[PDB]
Amino acid sequence: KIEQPRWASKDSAAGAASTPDEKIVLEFMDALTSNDAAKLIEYFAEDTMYQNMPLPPAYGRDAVEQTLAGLFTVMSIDAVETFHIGSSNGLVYTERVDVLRALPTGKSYNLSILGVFQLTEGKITGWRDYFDLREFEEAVDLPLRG
Amino acid sequence: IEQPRWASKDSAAGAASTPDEKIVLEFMDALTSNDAAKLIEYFAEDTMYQNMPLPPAYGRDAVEQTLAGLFTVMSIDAVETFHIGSSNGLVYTERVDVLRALPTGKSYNLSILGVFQLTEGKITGWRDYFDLREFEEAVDLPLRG
Ligand SMILES: CCCCCCC(N)=O
Ligand SMILES: CCCCCCC(N)=O
Repeated sequence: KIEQPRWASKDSAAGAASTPDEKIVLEFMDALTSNDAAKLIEYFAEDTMYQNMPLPPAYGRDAVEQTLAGLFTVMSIDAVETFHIGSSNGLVYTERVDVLRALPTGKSYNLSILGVFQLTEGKITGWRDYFDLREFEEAVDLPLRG
Repeated sequence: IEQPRWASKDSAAGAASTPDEKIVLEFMDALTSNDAAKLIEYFAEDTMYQNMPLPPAYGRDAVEQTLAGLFTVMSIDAVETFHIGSSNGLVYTERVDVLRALPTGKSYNLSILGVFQLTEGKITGWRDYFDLREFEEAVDLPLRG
């Protein structure tokens, strides 16, 4: 289902959480498959932001929650695999694939993502995922800018 | 390039704190050369490069040929790295690159998160993640061919 890329690191520590903040980010990655905005919002600070970089940002925990609730109305996150995780200066970075299934069409796509997370006292204060939107949209037959 | 609300204003934010980070920031400075021959010197023979919306290039020659093609169609006019970090042999850069499409004269500020793998100071992998369509629409050139 998710295959291992040729460029995957051979350093085990590169694929494992190596700090307390990295551990929380991997727990959050595991939780994504719940498709549950109310569960996921508990990982967030009140003063926070979320952006899927092809689309506009959400600022503040309520906007974040409302975005996730909309997302999970249209798609399921069926699987997440994080190949690489690392961190510096209060930012955690994840190189991953998320398997996304469009609820209106039944079609799925393996989306390659590089994301960044800012944690303050173990809660998410920023989350930005970078990826290409058009290939995903074309694969699952749903225009994801509206 | 103006500063995002979310970008750190810390004096150290996008500054290198390791040898590998230092090499990556030198590489970022070198991108505005638009010079594939200059850039390829940063790479190991066993390497790869991918702009993630498009297919990867494997091996140093393929990487060089990709860069030479890239610089035939666009200029990287500026690069600003907001955040840099690293662990376990990988370096990450959150940046904006200002790209100008030579056929049309139009520019776009492209938001990118990239990852670099280094072995003995040379690049064994470079992957940049971003949205291609928004860029294509802004500069009037179909970037998948
Ligand atoms: C708006 C579509 C983007 C959803 C990607 C969600 C994810 N992180 O897998
Ligand atoms: C296919 C277009 C991608 C070019 C991005 C180059 C860069 N890193 O600024």
